[PDB]
Amino acid sequence: NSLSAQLRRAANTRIEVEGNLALSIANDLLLAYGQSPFNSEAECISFSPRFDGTPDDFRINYLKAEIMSKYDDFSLGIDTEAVAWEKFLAAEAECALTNARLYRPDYSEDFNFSLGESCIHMARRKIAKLIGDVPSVEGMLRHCRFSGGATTTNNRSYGHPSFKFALPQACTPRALKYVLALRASTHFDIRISDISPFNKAVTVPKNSKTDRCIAIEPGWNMFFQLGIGGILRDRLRCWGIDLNDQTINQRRAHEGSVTNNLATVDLSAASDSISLALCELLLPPGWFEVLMDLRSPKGRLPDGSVVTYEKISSMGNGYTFELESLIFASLARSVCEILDLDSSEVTVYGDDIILPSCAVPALREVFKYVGFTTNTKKTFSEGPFRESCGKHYYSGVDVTPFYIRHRIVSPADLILVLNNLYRWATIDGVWDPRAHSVYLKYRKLLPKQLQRNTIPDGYGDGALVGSVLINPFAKNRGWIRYVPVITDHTRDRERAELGSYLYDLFSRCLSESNLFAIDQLICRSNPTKISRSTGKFDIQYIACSSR
Amino acid sequence: ESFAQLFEESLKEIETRPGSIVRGVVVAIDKDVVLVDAGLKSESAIPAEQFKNAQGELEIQVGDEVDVALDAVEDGFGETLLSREKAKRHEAWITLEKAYEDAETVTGVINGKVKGGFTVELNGIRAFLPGSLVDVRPVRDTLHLEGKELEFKVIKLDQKRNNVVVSRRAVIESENS
Amino acid sequence: TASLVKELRERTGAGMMDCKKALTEANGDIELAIENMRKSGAIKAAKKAGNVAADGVIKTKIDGNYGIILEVNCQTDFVAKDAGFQAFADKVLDAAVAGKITDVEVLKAQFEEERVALVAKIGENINIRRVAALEGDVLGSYQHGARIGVLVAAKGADEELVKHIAMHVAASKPEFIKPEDVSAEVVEKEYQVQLDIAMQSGKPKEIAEKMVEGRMKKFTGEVSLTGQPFVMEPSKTVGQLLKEHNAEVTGFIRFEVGEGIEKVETDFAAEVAAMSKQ
Amino acid sequence: TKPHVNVGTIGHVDHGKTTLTAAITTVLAKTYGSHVEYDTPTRHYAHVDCPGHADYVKNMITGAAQMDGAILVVAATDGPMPQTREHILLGRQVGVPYIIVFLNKCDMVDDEELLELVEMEVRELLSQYDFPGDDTPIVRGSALKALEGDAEWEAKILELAGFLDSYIPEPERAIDKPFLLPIEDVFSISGRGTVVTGRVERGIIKVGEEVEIVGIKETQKSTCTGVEMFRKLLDEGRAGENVGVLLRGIKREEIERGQVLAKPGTIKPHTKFESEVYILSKDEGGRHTPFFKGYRPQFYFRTTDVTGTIELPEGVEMVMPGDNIKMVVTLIHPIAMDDGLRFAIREGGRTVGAGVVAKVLG
Repeated sequence: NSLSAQLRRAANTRIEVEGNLALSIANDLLLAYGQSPFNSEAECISFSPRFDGTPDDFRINYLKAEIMSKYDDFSLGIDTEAVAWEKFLAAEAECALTNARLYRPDYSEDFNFSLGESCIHMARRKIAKLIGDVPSVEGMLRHCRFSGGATTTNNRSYGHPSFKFALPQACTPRALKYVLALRASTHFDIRISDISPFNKAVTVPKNSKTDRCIAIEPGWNMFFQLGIGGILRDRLRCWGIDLNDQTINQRRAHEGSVTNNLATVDLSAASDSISLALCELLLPPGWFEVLMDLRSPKGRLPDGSVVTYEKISSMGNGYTFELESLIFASLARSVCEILDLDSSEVTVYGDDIILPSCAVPALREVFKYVGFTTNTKKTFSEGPFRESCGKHYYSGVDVTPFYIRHRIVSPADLILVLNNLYRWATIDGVWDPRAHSVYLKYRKLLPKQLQRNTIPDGYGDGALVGSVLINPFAKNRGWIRYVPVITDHTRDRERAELGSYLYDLFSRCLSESNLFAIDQLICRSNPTKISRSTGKFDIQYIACSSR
Repeated sequence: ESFAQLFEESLKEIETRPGSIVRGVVVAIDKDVVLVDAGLKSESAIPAEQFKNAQGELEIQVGDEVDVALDAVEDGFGETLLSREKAKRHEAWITLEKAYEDAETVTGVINGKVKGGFTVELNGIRAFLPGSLVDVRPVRDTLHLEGKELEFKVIKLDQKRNNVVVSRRAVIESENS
Repeated sequence: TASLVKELRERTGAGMMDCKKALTEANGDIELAIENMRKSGAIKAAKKAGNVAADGVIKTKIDGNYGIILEVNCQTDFVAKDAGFQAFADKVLDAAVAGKITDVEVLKAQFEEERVALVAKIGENINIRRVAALEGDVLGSYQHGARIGVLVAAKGADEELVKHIAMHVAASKPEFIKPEDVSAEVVEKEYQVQLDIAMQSGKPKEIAEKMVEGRMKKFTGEVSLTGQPFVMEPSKTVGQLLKEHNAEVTGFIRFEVGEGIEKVETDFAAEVAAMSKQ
Repeated sequence: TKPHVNVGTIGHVDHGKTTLTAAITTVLAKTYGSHVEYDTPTRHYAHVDCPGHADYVKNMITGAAQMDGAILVVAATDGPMPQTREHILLGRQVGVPYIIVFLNKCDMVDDEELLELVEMEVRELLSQYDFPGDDTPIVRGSALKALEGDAEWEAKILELAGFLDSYIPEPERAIDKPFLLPIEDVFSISGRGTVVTGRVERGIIKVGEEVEIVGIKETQKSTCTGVEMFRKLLDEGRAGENVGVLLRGIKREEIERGQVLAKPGTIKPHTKFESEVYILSKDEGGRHTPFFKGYRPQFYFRTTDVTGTIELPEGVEMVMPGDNIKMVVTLIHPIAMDDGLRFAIREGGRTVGAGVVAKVLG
């Protein structure tokens, strides 16, 4: 009764002190490592490191350049999402230049046409060899699904596929013929709200200096796009590309850290960079037709302004990830093939690429020809530092930092930060005596019961990571050991009955095709339950194990 | 398995269904208005049909399939909206249609060697020119120029999937008449 | 005749055709046959000796304040449950206890003439793996399956206490009794290992030294019986339980079948296709 | 479209089990047009060899391979072995209903009467363990002689295959069993009413039938209004199909997940039962800490978890991971169950092991 209620109390106790607690933690941590503190909110984002010297210095300097970069509560500057819109408009104008360039070459500027076109043909032949002339309707269907967040019809709350089946969704005047076929394939009512070429473009937070431009597609469009993207992802395995597993690229980045034979390349504007023309070349008209059908040709901005897309698809599209992966893979494999290098050396996850360094100068010439810009302060073909898929390595050791992206208010946020610091500053559960004092100091900002409550690592951020055997709140019921954690408090919402039912029947329809592996055949998938979060916090007991 | 069948067949039926017109079902009729559901939350309403000729009880019926034309947001423009592909590439494939069937010399430029041959860019479209078909004398072509405009005659194009094999020696070897 | 062969086989348990040929070379004489088979049994075991024995049993028994634990291994799961194998293991065990034999080679060479007959009878290579002894005032012995067993001698407490302690030992695999009793070579091994992990993690001399020096403190307790959390009561450690019942532990020995053997893998389908490739 | 039968080889190591099954595959393929699977003209076979006792005990509990029949390979040159009794014993313990015997290396046998001795001895062995030793098929032959391409010897392999088809019956079809479907979700539709969704495990449900919803709460009955998938509305509920079932008279709030929709009187709710279970090891992803009498895990039956308490058999106290043990489980609330049903053992969503119900209790 009182035991869980004390934690329920302490979770909802608002912890607040003068100044920026994130900046205080950052500065004290920097101080512990003997580095210059941020003396302004500008120095947080403006700091740039140098690649050299002992890895222990570089780790903390890179950390310094990183940790406070994504903090959103900065009173610094008038900085807006408008910069992201400038980057968007610019990226589109440039994609138009590269579109008209790919379509009709003007033979004297730059770009090495000889290499470029040969790469185009080779990549086209390889691609055609992979996916085939026409996408299978069967595969598309079996991968066709409703999921994710807002559509041009439903908002973030109604983004659940149940509400997608309940409420009519929009469609592209091309892709309409699909949603009719579907309608003819079921005795259920398949409705469309309106038929519009436009998709709703907005900006999701990315960094303090800039946001990220995200596209919101119509419902049915997403429904089929996820199908073709699904079969694309299924097809990319033959090229040795697993999009469900991002750890391979990280391991290979670690390889490129030491040997320095393997170079990594990152692409920011890649999502907005991919040309229509580049796709009409690299892809067979069979795939290109369904791609053009399912995609949103036009778009709308909160400014009310409309834009016709030079790009095929940006972020927030079903197949865009799989598509850009496939394309980058084709071009890079072609590059490595021209240079008589192993084609299995190149691995691509989204826009994150790893291929042998000797292939870079030819690759960067190819990419600049096809409309992909090469960012030198992102990609590393030479220096001891390499990064791919969320991991950063320097000379063999992982320098990967952490970020405080939000003003801390509740103790849960402080626990998140403390746990990130734990994971960064520890090796197999042993504290670096430098950061340990900062940890211990800011751990006194937590209520006593929120201090002494500990959980293992990987169990979530609902408590402080440490030795759980010494945890006083650990209760042994049966022979299983349970421990309480902070949990976001939720109150249930009413769900669409026919929507959830339809979602269920459709999830069952195509599910015909999909000692330890066999006993997992007993378990099933969870039913539809809708909840909305509250600003408050709750406490929940979970089962745990030391190892 | 039959789901893919019904879906695909119905899809091909819709593609085969001509015009921007769509399928609908009459929900109800009135004197000045006939309501037909086309599958959207907003049902279409039409005034006209006939007045009295064949018009009456047997003429229109509830549950009968009716063709509803809505072009309002329908895009024949949305394609032509992007001016880069539409004007150039269509007329290009037209010229290529002229090329096949009693072949004509067309202007194209070699770029770089593919595997078995070279790529030639002819207007908007790209094509493949075999390596043995470069010229009469099979001298090493590594020393030959790339990026220069020459004339070739098309052998074969697939017309749906895009593959175009063009011969360089067609104008030269067959020159004499 | 056949009725004689069945008699010989029923008397011995040797293979059918082996008894046939033995009786053929013995001209009908039974005792001559069993003699020849007896002398052929040695090489009969020698040919099978090349096979590795993964499976087996752990037998344990105590005499007063003295006790003996032993591992004897065969190459299959079924032989270990056979009555003859069991009776043999029990025989050598009881002989070891009553004879107070701490030397493996001695009683291994002692039962050899019996073990070759048991091998010739069974058809699999079996041998005495190892044997050890333990002495203390109060010693319990716990047997979890035939696969693993433990012998624990301690002073004070009670039979139930050392029973539960033995179960904890079998479960937690303690290398040492008390964190003070830990070896120096072990400590140096883990020290240099974790130090190498620390230096491969890009850490300076002092930092790594202090971190690992802090780590040994916990490691010693982890590898020690005293520092380990008690299985029956995870809320407390073992030494706290000893202190509660006011007793200490002199020594313990834990045996498990297949330790160090590595059990060479085998694939059925691959073998089948391999024979189908001929 | 052909039935599937799971079989396996058992016997001494050097007696030629491997050579025998190899001969099976080769001859069967030569005649009619980690495990090995082959085909007869009628049914398909999956062959699994057990490296040990507890290996196939574990393999039986996990539900990976449930052996319908097994062939016993015994060399005539040797005859029965001291560990053969343990082989047959394991045969009874695992509960394989049919055993065929193949005598190998009969070519090297001196006299027929000796083969008769071996036969009678083996049949004695089977009779002692309750297998029909007198009525059990035995086939003489040589796998080595079979592989070399000798037709006269291959005929014996085909004899063993014929016995493999004839002596081992076809496993009962799902349709042949009474109707059962697990209930994953419940919906209340306007103008339709309550409908439960799931995949029918066995039997057929037709419109108008009276069905019994049995589970956690007290079992109740309602009639089927209809059956439908996404595409079409269906007349019948045929097993294996993923469907949903319209119910008449029943409220959405009266049905829970974990309950089943079954043919009335066929299935019953139960609490206490005894079962054979296996617990995963640490490297297998299970608990690294052993458990005891007061163990209170979750038991997953076909849909959802049910908390239950266990009691251990006499002679055992501690249960370590990586091993299999029989135990008596008593649930906190009743779940509809039949004997031979498989369940999972979970802690907070993580599977620490699995089990199969042996004997249902009150």
